Amino acid sequence: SLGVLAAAIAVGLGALGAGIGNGLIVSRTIEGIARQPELRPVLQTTMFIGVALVEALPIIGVVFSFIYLGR
Amino acid sequence: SLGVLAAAIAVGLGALGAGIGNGLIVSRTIEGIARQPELRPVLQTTMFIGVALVEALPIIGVVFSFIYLGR
Amino acid sequence: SLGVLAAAIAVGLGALGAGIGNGLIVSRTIEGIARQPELRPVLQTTMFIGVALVEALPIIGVVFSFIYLGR
Amino acid sequence: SLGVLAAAIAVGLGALGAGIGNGLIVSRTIEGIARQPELRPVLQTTMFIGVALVEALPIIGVVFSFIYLGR
Amino acid sequence: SLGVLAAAIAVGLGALGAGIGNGLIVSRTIEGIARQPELRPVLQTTMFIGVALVEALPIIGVVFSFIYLGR
Amino acid sequence: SLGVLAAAIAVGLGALGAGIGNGLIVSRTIEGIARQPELRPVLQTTMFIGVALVEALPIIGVVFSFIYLGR
Amino acid sequence: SLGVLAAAIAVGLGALGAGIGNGLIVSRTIEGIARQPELRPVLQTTMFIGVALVEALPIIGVVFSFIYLGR
Amino acid sequence: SLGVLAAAIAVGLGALGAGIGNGLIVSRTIEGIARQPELRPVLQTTMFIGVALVEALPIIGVVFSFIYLGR
Amino acid sequence: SLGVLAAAIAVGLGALGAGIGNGLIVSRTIEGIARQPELRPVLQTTMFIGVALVEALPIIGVVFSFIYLGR
Amino acid sequence: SLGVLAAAIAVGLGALGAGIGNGLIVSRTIEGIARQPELRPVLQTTMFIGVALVEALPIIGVVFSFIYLGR
Amino acid sequence: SGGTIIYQLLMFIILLALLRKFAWQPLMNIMKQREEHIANEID
Amino acid sequence: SGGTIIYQLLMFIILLALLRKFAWQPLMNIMKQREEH
Amino acid sequence: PLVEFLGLTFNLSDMLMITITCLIVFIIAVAATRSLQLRPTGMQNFMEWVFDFVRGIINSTMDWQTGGRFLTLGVTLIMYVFVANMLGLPFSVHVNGELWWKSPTADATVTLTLAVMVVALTHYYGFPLKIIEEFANTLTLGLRLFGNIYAGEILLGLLASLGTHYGAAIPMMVWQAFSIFVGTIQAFIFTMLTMVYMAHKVS
Repeated sequence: SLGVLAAAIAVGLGALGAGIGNGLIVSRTIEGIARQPELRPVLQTTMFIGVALVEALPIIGVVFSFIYLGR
Repeated sequence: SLGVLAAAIAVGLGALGAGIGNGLIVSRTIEGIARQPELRPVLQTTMFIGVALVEALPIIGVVFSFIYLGR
Repeated sequence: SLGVLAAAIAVGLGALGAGIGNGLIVSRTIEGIARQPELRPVLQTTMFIGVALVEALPIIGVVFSFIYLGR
Repeated sequence: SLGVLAAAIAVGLGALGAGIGNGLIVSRTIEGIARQPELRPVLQTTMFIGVALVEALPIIGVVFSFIYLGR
Repeated sequence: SLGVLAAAIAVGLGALGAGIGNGLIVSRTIEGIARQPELRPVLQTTMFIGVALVEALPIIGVVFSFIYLGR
Repeated sequence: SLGVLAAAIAVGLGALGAGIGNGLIVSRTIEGIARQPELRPVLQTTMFIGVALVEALPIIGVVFSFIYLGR
Repeated sequence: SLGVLAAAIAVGLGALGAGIGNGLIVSRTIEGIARQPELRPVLQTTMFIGVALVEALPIIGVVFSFIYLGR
Repeated sequence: SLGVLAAAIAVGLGALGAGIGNGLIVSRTIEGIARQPELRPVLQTTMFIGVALVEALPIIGVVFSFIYLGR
Repeated sequence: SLGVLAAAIAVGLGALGAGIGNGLIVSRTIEGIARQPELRPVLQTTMFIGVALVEALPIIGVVFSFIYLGR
Repeated sequence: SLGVLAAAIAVGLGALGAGIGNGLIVSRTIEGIARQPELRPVLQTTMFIGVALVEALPIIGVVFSFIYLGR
Repeated sequence: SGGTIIYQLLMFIILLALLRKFAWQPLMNIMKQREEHIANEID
Repeated sequence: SGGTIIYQLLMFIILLALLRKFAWQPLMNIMKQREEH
Repeated sequence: PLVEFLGLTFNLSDMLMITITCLIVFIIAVAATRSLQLRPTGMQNFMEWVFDFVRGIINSTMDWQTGGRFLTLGVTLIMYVFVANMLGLPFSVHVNGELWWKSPTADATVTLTLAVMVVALTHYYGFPLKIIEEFANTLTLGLRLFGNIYAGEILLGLLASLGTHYGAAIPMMVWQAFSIFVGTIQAFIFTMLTMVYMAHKVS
């Protein structure tokens, strides 16, 4: 009964956290490449490393949402 | 019963996260193109891939809300 | 029974996300046209494609809240 | 019976998102006014079309809230 | 029934949105007076019409809160 | 009964919104009189009218919470 | 019955709003006395009247929480 | 019988407010000691009294949560 | 029955807090290495140090959520 | 039954507050050691006492979470 | 016998194979850089 | 919980002293010898 | 997956994992420290690199004269926590009993007693608000390492069961590379925060 609501709020708060974190890091890397345009590959590689390290815990939230849906 | 409330709270939190994150990215890239307007294609490709990430985690949030509505 | 409250939280969270996103975008473009005044058309075109780009997922959240209200 | 709660939270979330978005755009458009006076008409025209953008979704929200209260 | 807490959560979210928006715009009027204290009339008149804009949708929300409390 | 929950919620969100708005206006006037201290009385007086303006509506929410506690 | 968590949501939202606003005020007053140290007494006196002005409304929220708990 | 939920939301919201307030104060004071080192003791004392304020409201929140769980 | 969405809000708020903290840290690291490329090894080192510190206390919420699902 | 959810919101809000506070502190000390890299220990010790504060109030929250769990 | 043991151990082995194709070139060059640096510091 | 805490505390003290004596006080001696060299 | 204890007092499987990680750390230490060579190569340069890395961390936190003592505690602490985090990933076997040989750090009692052992050492070498901050940093260090290993252990296990029961190689591959990353980052933050509190109480 409550498992589908549990699953949904878990994946929703994971989406909110990943969206805010990715928005912050991508916005600062595009103002960084707007500040110095010859630093673009280093900035975007560290940005993708940041995408992985802000979406670490929402992705585990997604599979725990599948656990919550299964129960 | 609770499945429609689940699907809608998943879509709502994904929309709020995508809205804040994409607002940060698009806002900083138009102020970056306000600083140096000769960097239009680089800023547009980087904002498009950043928005692709910030949207694409609530995209799988939305399709998980569809399979929540099915249950 | 809960479908109306579901559609309500969906439209409301999509509205809050679109409000914060469009606030960020229009705020930074208004300081951008406050800085370089002759960049107004490029900044407005990128601002409107950003506004549509950030309200893409809230309006599909609204048109999914309609079938949430139905189902 | 919960349609009144549904409509009320729809109006409230629309008001909160519209308040944050209008606060951002009005706040740094008066920053743009305070930095230089001569661009007051173009800053105010972009201001009011930004008010239209950040309030439009909110307006839709309150109309759909009356639809929800009618349900 | 629960229309009383419906009306109250409408009042509360309208108060939160109006508080954040008014705080942002009047704070940056202070920052603009600190940058340049000789445009206080135009800064305060654009401040008060921005206050009207941010306050408008919560006042509409609170009069609908009155129509929500009754039902 | 649940009107106690209504009134408390209105009181709480009014306090949260007034706290964030008053924090923004006072913090930016600290910075404003910190950079140019010879201007201090006029910007602190318009800070106080901004304070009354940002906490006008949470006091209205307090009065409506008395109404809701009475109901 | 539910007056105890009514009292508690009142105290909790008042504490959250007081924490955010007071953190903003104190953070701006220490960066103000950091960038120019000679105005420490002036900035501390206006900081203390600002924090009294912020926490005026959560303290009456706490005494309203007392009369909610008594209900 | 909801006093445990009462005390726990009170402690949780007080912890969230104290965390954000302390984060703002400590972050701006390490930026203050970073831009100039020679008055780190002047910065630290005002930082600790700000931490004392922004936690002294959630400390009385925690004590009131104890008397909530007692009832 | 209630422990499932208990565990779900626990892991969801943990994911939200870790996403915001990771976003702030990583965004400031990449803008700092955008300021100068000569210190990107020490800034990546303290980046991963910071990511561990902000992803540490939400994961104790994750494992405590598993404890909550156990009971 | 509800003590599980009480412990869960307590640890979730404590995790959110500690994540945002630690994120702010370590973010601004990244930019602090990026502006002036010879100030690494004097930034680092103040960073760790700030981490101690912003964790130590959610740490006593999560210590209280187990007695919330038992009841 | 359980099935998870050989399954995740086989994918740990193929993950070490991918990390061998990807990763023996950086860290051996870091160790060679340290060795050549300290050899130039000694000789 | 369990009661392994005194077990691995005493085993960590034993392992620490044993390791240091049998491996790394000689490694620190090699480091100090090449620093003086 | 229950707590399999042959003796009522203490967990048997945790003691087995502590013994196997102590023996593997001791044999890699004596394999890296076989003989004396003034020109470093092979694994002795790796052990000297870890040794100077720990030393660098000590030099970041404190004066070299005060913190020179801690170097041989710190290097065995970082290598011990390093191998203790990476043991849970390859095998994690399930037997017909409750559970056997997962990893030591996934047990909460192991990590909390290792953290309180760290803080007992930095009290040994070295007013209510200070002591509640002390107990706060003990339990947040132990819960830090315990949670950030135990969540990954459960996820890897879940992935293993999803694969075996019914195509899903690359999600657990990406997670397992991220998990050895989490293991080395948690070992480094554990020994670095250890040296931070050591420097805070010594000088």
